[PDB]
Amino acid sequence: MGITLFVKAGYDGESIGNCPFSQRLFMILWLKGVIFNVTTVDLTNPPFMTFDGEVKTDVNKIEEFLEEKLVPPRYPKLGTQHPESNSAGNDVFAKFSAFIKNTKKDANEIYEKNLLRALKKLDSYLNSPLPDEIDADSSEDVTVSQRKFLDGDELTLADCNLLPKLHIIKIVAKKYRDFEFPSEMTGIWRYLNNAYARDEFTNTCPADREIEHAYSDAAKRMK
Repeated sequence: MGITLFVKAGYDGESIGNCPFSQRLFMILWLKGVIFNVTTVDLTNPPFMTFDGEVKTDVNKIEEFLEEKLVPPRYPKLGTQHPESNSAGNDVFAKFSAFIKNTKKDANEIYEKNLLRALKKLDSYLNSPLPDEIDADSSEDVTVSQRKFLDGDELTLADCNLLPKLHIIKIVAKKYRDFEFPSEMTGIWRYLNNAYARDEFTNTCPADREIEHAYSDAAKRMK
C-alpha cells in the first residue's frame, strides 16, 4: 500500500541500471502481485522502498519486511519450503566476480574452474528431485527433476536472489571472456529457460548494454 521501489539508474541516467539487488526486490514485489511504482535514481544508495510513506532500506530487511507484511490470502508467501534452495548456487556470483575481475592470465584457469565447479553444484541441485517431488510409487532409477524453479514449480525468494546474478554472469562472461554456461549443464539451462519465460524475470532485467557497461573494465586484456 503506497509502495514505491527506487532502483539504480542506468548509464543514460534514466534506464533501469545494472544492480542484482534492485532486480531482486523488483521481482519480489512483482511476484507478490502488489501494486507498486518504480523510480530510478541518478545521484542513500538504491535500492530502497517507501511502504506507506515510511522508508525502508537494506535489501534483506526489505525482503523480510515484504514477506511479513504482504501475506495470504491477498499476497502469496514466497519463502522457500526447502532450506537447501537458499544455499544452491550461493557462491556462484562470488566466483564469477573473482573470475571476471581477475587480470592475470596465469590465474584464469583456476578462477574459471572454480566458477564451473560452483555452477555444476547448482546444476546438480536443479536436476536432483526435491523431497516429496517424486511419486512414491515411481521406480528406483535415476530421476531427473522436471520442476520449474529452485524450490518447486513456483518462483520463490531464492529465485529472486539468484536469477539476477545468473543473468549478469551470462551476459558479462560471454561478452568479456567468451564464457557460456556449458550446454551439458541441462539443469541450469532448464532453469533459465523456465525463468526467462516469466515477465517477472525477463522484464526486470537491465538492458544488456547496461550490464555490459557496468563491467567494461573486463574488456582489458589479461596480463
